[PDB]
Amino acid sequence: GMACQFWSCNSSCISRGYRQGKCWGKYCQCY
Repeated sequence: GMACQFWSCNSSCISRGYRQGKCWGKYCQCY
């Protein structure tokens, strides 16, 4: 599955300016 929603975390982080957004058991950290 996924711990944080792809269609939210990618579309958030790339709008803010990052290459990707991923889950870590804590929060959608952009990088």
